Amino acid sequence: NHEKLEDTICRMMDNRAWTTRLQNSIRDLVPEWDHSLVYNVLHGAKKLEHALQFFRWTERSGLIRHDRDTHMKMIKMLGEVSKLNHARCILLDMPEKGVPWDEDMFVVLIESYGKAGIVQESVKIFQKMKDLGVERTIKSYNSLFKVILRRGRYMMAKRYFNKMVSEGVEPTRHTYNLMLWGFFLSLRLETALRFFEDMKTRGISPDDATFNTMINGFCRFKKMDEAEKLFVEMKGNKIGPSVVSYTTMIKGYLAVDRVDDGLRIFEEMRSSGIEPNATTYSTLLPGLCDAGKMVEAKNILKNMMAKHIAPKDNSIFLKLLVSQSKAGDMAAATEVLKAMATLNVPAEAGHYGVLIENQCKASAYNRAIKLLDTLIEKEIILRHQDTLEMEPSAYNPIIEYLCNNGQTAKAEVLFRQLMKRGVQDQDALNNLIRGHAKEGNPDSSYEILKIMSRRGVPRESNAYELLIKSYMSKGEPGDAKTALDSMVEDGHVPDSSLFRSVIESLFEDGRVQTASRVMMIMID
Amino acid sequence: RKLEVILTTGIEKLGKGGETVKVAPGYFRNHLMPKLLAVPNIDKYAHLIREQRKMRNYEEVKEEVK
Amino acid sequence: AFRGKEMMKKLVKKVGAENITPELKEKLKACVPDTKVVMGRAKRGLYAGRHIQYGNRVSEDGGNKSRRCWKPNVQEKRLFSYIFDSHIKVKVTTHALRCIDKAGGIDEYLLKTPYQKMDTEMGLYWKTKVEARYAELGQMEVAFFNPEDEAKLEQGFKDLNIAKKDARREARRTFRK
Amino acid sequence: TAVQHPWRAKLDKYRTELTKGVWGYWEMGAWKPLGISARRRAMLRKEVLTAG
Amino acid sequence: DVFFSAFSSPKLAFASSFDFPRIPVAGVSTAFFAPRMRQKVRGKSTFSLYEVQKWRTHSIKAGLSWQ
RNA sequence: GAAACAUCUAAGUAGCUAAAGGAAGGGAAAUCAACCGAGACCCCGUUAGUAGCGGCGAGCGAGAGCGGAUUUGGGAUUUGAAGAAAAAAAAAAAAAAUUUUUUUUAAAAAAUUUUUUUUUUUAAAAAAAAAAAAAAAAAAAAAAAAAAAAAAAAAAUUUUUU
RNA sequence: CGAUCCUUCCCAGUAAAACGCGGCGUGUUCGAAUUCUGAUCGCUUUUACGCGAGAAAGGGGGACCACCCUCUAAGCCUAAG
Ligand SMILES: [K+]
Ligand SMILES: [K+]
Ligand SMILES: [K+]
Ligand SMILES: [Mg+2]
Ligand SMILES: [Mg+2]
Ligand SMILES: [Mg+2]
Ligand SMILES: [Mg+2]
Ligand SMILES: [Mg+2]
Ligand SMILES: [Mg+2]
Ligand SMILES: [Mg+2]
Ligand SMILES: [Mg+2]
Ligand SMILES: [Mg+2]
Repeated sequence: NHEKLEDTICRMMDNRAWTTRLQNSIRDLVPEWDHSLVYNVLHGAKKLEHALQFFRWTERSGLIRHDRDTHMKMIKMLGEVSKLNHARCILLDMPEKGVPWDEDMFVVLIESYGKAGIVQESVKIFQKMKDLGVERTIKSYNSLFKVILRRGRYMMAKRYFNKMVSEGVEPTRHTYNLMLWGFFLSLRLETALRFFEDMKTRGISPDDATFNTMINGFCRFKKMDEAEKLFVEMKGNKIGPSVVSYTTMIKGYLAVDRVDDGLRIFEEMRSSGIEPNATTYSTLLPGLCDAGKMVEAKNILKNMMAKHIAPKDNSIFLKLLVSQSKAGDMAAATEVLKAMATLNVPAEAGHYGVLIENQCKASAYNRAIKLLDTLIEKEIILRHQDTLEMEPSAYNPIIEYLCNNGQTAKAEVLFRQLMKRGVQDQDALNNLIRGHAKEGNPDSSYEILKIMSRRGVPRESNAYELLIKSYMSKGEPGDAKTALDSMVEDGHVPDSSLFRSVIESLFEDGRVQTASRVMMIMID
Repeated sequence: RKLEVILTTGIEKLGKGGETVKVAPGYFRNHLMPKLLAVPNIDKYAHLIREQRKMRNYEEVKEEVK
Repeated sequence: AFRGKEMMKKLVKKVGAENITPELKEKLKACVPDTKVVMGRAKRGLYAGRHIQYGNRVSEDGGNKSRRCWKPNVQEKRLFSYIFDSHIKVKVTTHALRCIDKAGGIDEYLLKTPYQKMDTEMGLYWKTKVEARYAELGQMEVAFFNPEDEAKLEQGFKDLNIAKKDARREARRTFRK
Repeated sequence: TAVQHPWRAKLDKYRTELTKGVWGYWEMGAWKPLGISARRRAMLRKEVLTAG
Repeated sequence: DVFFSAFSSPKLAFASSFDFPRIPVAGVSTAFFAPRMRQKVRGKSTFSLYEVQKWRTHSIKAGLSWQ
């Protein structure tokens, strides 16, 4: 069985640095050099720098002389990664090596320059392609029109189509479609119809993408009944129904006002044949979440992972959450939370916070606690790559409820986790102080006040009163005097009723001198 | 201390050619190196000796075997 | 003391200060040796960083101290060079000779040792010359021949040798005549 | 607001590196020192810990 | 290039003064060889009697000085 | 000087010599501490005439820490890894107080402006064909540095450029 | 003009050791350490270079050994005081 040579040379390059003692091992491992071996190494290279290093070393070491297909392969990957000067400098060096120039190397260079938006240099190469002495017939003009109308050069593309049709060139459906898309994009209706009657006079029957061109042009001209007239015209012309055409029919319906009509054409989607494509499910959701219809959202959200499909943009998963929660159906949001964590997506703090905020606002407190615990046991807050953070309203009422009507411990655990990312809200701290005071552990209120003192959070006067009386109720007047000293050093004078309470509690416990030290500051 | 060298011909007590052997540094530096009877055991010269001996002894084996 | 700067001044004055960009100046600052060599004869040989040392000689019973020196083990030798096909007469320390043994010859030592470690302007010159000749050799190839061609070319060389000998003797006897 | 936390560039530069080891890690059967030196790592750690 | 210009003449080389090194041909010394520069395009195989060399057996020189 | 003197001191001082710069040098830990921690380099104060070295004589004499001045780090160096078997979900059934088990599974993103020529239409606003610029991303080199008028050249004194 | 990478560096005759001095450096000898398609075990694949697991390198901390702590040498540049 054993191992091939392309994969082991790629494991050389992937694991070790490119040194001369690695090159010696590669040279002694290769038993006979051929372009088949070079091509199988070059395709299977894990990184472009490994590929470029191998292609340079094999031609500079005298082991082989490279051919047209290897040169084409190098330019294709260098231009897909957009190492523009790299590919240009390789391309210019070929007639000295002896292999001829072909237009195949030039057209991928056109596409490579235009992918980065340096399309003026693509046109510059195109004008000198005939100067250099290579045939410039069909596919070169096709790629030039593909790249200049992506930037939107309709007034140029007219002139270069004139220079196309002047030099004995017969344009076809690909040319006409690639120019009609750009002319519809650049808002040129008369130019689109002129170049449609041009392909009428040339005499070639339009196809599915050609009829897609006019309907997406009418979608971007916001005329949808006319697009429906075109959509029955394509049925009356006997061409097969395309899933892309149905997708842009849904898009043109939901572009302005008709949001129920997307479901109405999904009822006819059975006739086309291929219902579950990604783009329909990607675009259909935000229109109906903008409208506010829910039963036609939850069923297709059930059908999302029924055939394992994902949207193009994933913020619709948040927009449907906020729309469905504001609609009011709570029991099916537990399908959304498990739709998040099962496709590929890690769940986020804001995603859990919206649902905890709804269960908190509508009398579902134990369910809010359940979502709270599965949020905090999964350490979602402390994740660096997650972007959406927990809203202030996702913890501001639930800290109040937890401290006032029950346990304070997991409330302080959640909020101490929130300090470690972004929160220093005083409201939850004050509520944690009162909750820890009235639970029966005033040491926690005192330490949270120490946290406030070191973090610089502004400290109130009424917070220390509950701490003092909590110390009072459990029989620790020395701790009460310590808290009183901290209150005075913070800068709040208490009232003589509290002074009279603490002085008598200190005196009756035999602590005369602490009471006298209270007397000193009340004299002062 | 001893050195590694690669024989280019047949030396009577050292061995046959194409073989790495261990010699004294004063032997190699003053006798075998200027007379091209041995080369240092580094990678460039080992590769050179191996390939040139392969090309010539291909003819030699083609003559001797048949 | 500031040997790198005094060598860089001479190199700049040789090559022209306009010729060098600031990045090339920054790169050239890290190739010129900045070592401590004071003795005159170490600038004319391959010493591999050995120098003289001056210290104390201490008596056994009295402990009396008087000045003395330790000198490097300098020997004058001829080392064989592969690309020059001939010997080079040098004054090497045995430390440098042992480093040459580890590297695989004087040429391989000059190729392997970087510019800062050459310690000497003549060391820079010799490393440059050996590198230029090896780059010249790096673009050549030899072609070998079949034994029938061996025999044919041997016979041709015999014919040309005997014809040249005959013509030379004839020319000598006619010039005598 | 970029000078509020100017250590975050170093933190997310060395975040993948900092998990491997304190001073270095084993890679392909040989020890390899860490990308960030120990004194600078301690500076970055102090800058992280001073804000909670 | 800087070190070549700094140590070059005041105002290819594998001939005249030193000629072809013996090392190149070390795996097999008694074999007639033709040195030639490597060309980017494939070269010709025509070899005259003047372009073929063999160190006889006489050679299995002078000596430079370091300073 | 050691009340003589030889290890020691005077002292790496005086002197001689070489090279570089307006400063030079040193510099971001294979550094200190002690199970707690500090955080590059140089200069000033204290520790302290203390620890240590020494015919343990005469004498020589720290480091760390702490208080000041300046306050600075940068580079290699970061990486997206460009889109039969296990894990997980949709529908049906059963049970417990949500949980457990089985059964079937090119385009629908690609954004712009000026000038010249000829037209339609009510100077407004749009039809066609021609030239370009939304490249200084990176650096060097060159010419020319803002309104109006006088002079030189070219073209037909006048106009344009300088 | 043209999206700008195409190499001073291959890096151990180094760290340490013996003898002689000394401003922790130096003269004469000598001389290491973990990978150079990483390896080993286990698993399916049923006949992988996939998946998991274990141990693997040096310097210093007043001879030396063990444990622990701390740092990553064998030429990168750098303002002010
Ligand atoms: K006296
Ligand atoms: K006396
Ligand atoms: K400096
Ligand atoms: Mg005296
Ligand atoms: Mg002294
Ligand atoms: Mg002096
Ligand atoms: Mg000066
Ligand atoms: Mg300075
Ligand atoms: Mg620690
Ligand atoms: Mg300080
Ligand atoms: Mg120790
Ligand atoms: Mg100790």
